[PDB]
Amino acid sequence: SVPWFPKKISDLDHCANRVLGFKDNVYRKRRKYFADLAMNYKHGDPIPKVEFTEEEIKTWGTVFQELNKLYPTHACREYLKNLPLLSKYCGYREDNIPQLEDVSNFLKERTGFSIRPVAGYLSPRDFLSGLAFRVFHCTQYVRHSSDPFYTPEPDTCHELLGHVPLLAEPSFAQFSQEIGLASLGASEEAVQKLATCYFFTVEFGLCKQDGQLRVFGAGLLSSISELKHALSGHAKVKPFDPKITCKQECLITTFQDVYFVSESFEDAKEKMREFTKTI
Ligand SMILES: CCn1c(=O)[nH]c(=O)c2c1nc(Cc1cn3c(n1)CCCC3)n2CC1CCC1
Ligand SMILES: [Fe+3]
Repeated sequence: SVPWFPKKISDLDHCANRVLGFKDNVYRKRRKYFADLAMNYKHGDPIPKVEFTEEEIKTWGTVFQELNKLYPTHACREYLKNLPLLSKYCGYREDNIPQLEDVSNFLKERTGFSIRPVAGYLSPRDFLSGLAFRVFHCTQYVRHSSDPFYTPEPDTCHELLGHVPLLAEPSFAQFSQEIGLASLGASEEAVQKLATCYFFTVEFGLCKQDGQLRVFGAGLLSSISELKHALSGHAKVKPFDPKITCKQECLITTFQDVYFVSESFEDAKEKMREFTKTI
């Protein structure tokens, strides 16, 4: 039988709370403040605005300044076009952490996408289900200040700088939504291939633009070291093709062993369409 899946945008209430400086208990207190905020959030709520600490803003600022040096030569065209929009409209500054609420309202206007806070990792099914309603489950906390440039888990710096500028792009938002739509009620096996295709496009994808390799994966756009690595000569690069890409292991603790190149967002979407027919 078909497993449960959300039928309307507020149905994400019943799956977004199904969550699946590490010896710093002060940081842990701060982290669970953020966790409770997301757990208590219900669809329709304004996303709670947070007063980030001076330490957190400094971390964001250290991440922001270094990444902005790399984006002109590394990030895809669409990313470069929307990032200034977010600076004008959502307060993307070195000295200010944008609020999820403001970014959510900006995205609703540009592509209909919206943000919902999440405490931690959901199942691939639950996480991809939000995309079907143009809802991106986003973390709200800031990484630990001892290491601004590496984080084991994604934080709001990764969401705001990695994911958000592409969610503002209609062609990308369509692609993302169709990943989630295909996932709704699909088999566990089918969810796992869709999540892997998501991983190697939304999170770690490359694209070719005017003969040049550029990055659009959010996990690259928020990682100073892997961003440079991906466009270096050290990187194994293969064409995006869902039937092989879905067989690739998604690495979490290291650099990816391979990065997949899409011809364009429209082309990755068409390839996804053919692939979901067969699954
Ligand atoms: C499709 C896989 N997947 C999943 O199965 N359940 C999730 O909940 C999830 C997720 N993928 C993300 C987004 C994500 C994960 N990573 C990055 N972005 C960039 C750095 C590498 C790891 N999430 C939600 C966030 C996890 C904290 C909430
Ligand atoms: Fe991500």
